[PDB]
Amino acid sequence: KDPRDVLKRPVITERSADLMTEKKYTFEVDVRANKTEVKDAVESIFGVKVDKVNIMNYKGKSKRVGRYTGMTSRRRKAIVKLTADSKEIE
Amino acid sequence: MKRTFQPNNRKRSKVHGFRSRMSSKNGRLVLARRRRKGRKVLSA
Amino acid sequence: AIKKYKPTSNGRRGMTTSDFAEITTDKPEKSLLAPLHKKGGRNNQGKLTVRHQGGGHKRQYRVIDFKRDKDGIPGRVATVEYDPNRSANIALINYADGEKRYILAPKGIQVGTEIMSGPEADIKVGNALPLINIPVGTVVHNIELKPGKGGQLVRSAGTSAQVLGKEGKYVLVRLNSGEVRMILSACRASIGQVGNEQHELINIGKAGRSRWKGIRPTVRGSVMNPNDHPHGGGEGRAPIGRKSPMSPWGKPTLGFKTRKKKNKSDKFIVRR
RNA sequence: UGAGUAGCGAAAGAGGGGUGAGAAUCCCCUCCACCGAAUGCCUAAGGUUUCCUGAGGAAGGCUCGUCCGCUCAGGGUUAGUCGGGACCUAAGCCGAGGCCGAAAGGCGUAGGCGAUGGACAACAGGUUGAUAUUCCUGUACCACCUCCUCACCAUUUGAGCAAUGGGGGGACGCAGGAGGAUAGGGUAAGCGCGGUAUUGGAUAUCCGCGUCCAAGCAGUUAGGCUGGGAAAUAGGCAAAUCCGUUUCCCAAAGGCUGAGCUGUGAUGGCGAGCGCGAAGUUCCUGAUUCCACACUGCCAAGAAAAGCCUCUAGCGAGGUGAGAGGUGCCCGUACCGCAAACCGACACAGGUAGGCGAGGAGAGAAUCCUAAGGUGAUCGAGAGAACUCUCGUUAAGGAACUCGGCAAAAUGACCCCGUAACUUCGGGAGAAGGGGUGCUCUGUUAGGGUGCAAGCCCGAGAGAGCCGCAGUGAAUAGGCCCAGGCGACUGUUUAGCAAAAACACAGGUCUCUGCGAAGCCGUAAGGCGAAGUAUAGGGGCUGACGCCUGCCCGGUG
RNA sequence: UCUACCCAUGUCCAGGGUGAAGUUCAGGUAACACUGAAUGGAGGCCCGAACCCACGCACGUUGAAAAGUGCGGGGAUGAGGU
Repeated sequence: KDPRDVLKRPVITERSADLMTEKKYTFEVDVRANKTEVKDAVESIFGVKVDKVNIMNYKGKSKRVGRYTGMTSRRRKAIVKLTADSKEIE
Repeated sequence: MKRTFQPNNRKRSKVHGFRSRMSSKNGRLVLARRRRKGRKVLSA
Repeated sequence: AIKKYKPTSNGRRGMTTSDFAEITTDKPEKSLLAPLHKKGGRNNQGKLTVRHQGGGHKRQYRVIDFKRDKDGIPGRVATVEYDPNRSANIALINYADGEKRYILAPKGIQVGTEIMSGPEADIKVGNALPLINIPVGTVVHNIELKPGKGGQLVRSAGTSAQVLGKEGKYVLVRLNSGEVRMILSACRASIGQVGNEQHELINIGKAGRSRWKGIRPTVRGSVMNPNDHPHGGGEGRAPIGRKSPMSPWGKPTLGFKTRKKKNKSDKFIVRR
């Protein structure tokens, strides 16, 4: 399990932009990953000390276009609080 | 009017579940003929 | 030890109970309890095979020593206890070595007396001997058939049997109901009379009390329907027009013997 | 077609502004009205995005709709401590070997699964539109780990560790009544802030509002439960210092538990009120909650296992204690949850397990009006005919209608007084049926509780007087009596026509069964009967209690 | 998953009456019976909310509802409801 595949994408929202100021970041991570290797991955790949990680996952929202009634993909969101005096991220 | 149906996911799965069907002999035929018919929702 | 409730409500109109002076304690010894969940007349596959049963007050089993195997160790008895499994009452007797045991409390037993169980024990109330040592014409209880199996034959409240004589490998003993039997001479019985002699005279007043004891209602065959009992049916209250009265499953049920006539034990029963 | 007819699904809105093409229906404001042991506040099963923001109004909405539980685009659920997992077991299920069976398979030992139970460490303030014991703030606690620190023991006459093995515990029922304490309430006194009015009067014992704070840490306690020591050891599969059983000696100490109360936790927060922020005490009342199944009584005699303590068997050269520094995973977490999101085909007068559930009068969670809080209920307005339905009064008579007092009317609360025939002596009995009930003074009545007092609260009585036709001035809480069949009684039944004289019943009787009981399910293994033993189980019949239960065995069994 | 029965384990029942059995006191007796108070708190006990049931009437009967609503009723510490 390479760390680079654990973190899929970030999320850009009003609340994400909020948490950026107080040094809490948001990441879409692998569904199977747990609270530990996400921490280890962010540490390894950004070289930044981290304080705490909180994980929460959404169900797949149902949607309808035209005549078809599929289901959106499931999501597992991650919140990472970085320690004080640490480097930021792009 | 406590009507004839009362939903309970635990019991629904425990009786009509795929495990419960696969366990017994007759459930295997039930799944077999459902698959033969080609039903989408194979088991409860 | 039988008292009457003065009729205050209508339920207690006819009522008797047994005050528990014969009992000496209320809390049992934790060690000898065992779990017991009431089956309620249901077989292993779940079907019902015993009518008129189920739904009593929950009870905990106390393992009784029916074998009396431990021989020669002087036993002291200090309790008489209530036990809701069988009519009789039991006694927790503690031995010299230091392990305790339960025993059917016999009539005339009191806290503090001694107990012996060897094949040379003195003959008093509470002692147990192999029948060969027992002398003729002495009341006895808690008899068994196969030696070492433990007493089976006289165990309910106030029940007793009398030894009518020894004649060889077996012995002649008069069980309750008087049907004298031939029994092996190497079996161990308990001398005396079972000590709850007044249990018969109870007058259960309420239906609810029988239900507490765990006896379901019994419906007559007559008021059934034709398909569900050989008596059911008929307009009005009908007499049973089926020659012999019959059981729910077809057999007659008045005055005819039922024990498979070829069985081996019969040759010992027939002493009579 | 019926036909622009029935229906538009219990209910109070009124008005002024706003938006808008269009407004009874959407938004804001002011009154008014409804629930308030709920129509309130949390939380299950369950629903699965319906939750929030911004847009739209074809369809859904029994009307309209600019509106939303509809459509479209975005957004939203953060846990070492909450619930469930890596902890335990009940019923039941599965089941290696096996037992049985034409085949499939049935049964079941070892063993495992299985909460609705047991054990188990975080709480009170803040915060946005959606989350919050999860995010932030201050204080904590739990399990484990050591690059580290100090205090100590011995590195075999071994320090330390402790078992998937014993033993103790966990460990249990129902009802009743004391006591102790606390939620909670009263605003009684005091305190702080604001106000003194225009309708006749009120700087006055005048009006409105508020009047507190954990978990943890250290003490203390109402209390409850406990006797303690010494020697021995036919037992607890092996051990024994543990447990148990004996014998000798002292008799209150010591021990375990303990709601709560004290300080700190609080130099902080919250706090009426215009980002700041006053006072923040005492008194009175007081539990459906806790001490606590603690005590008493009763019989119907009231789970298991692991967590935990302890005993050795055993391991043992490095460990113990405390600091300091760290680690702590998975799933749930949005929203409705007495409702328009659940179950009833519906935005349906139905049903939906738990916790909290205030004030005035009161015994009360009843009754009526109200608090926090929520709601005005999805078709309207205007005529005020019949007829139908739900209600309110009716002169005189009063059950004359009627199959039948069906329905309706009448009594109803509390305190005094008297209560019959019969009776199984309990009952019958709230029998019947009479009297009083308001308000003021004598009174901060005797007297009682509370407290050192001050004060607060409870209030038997009488004696004077004052009112109205009417004093439990409303809401709501027995109609009664005499006889008789049937059934002793409480209870149960034809969900969805029939709740009864039918069923059951305790009691009685007959009969079967000597225990691999009989009887019953199954073919059989297996069971129930029963870890029960003729004072017990099965079956037939009758049905409290009192007096009794006659003759016939020719026939059928 | 409705319903009948049963097993395991939890949970609910505002408030007020009656007053059993025993027990203490006093008398009573040689002693025992017994008599009167006090205490006591039992009942498939009584009245009555939640809860459950469904006896009467009316309405409804192409209903709000494929069995209900409104006003009265029965049980309400038990064979209880859930």
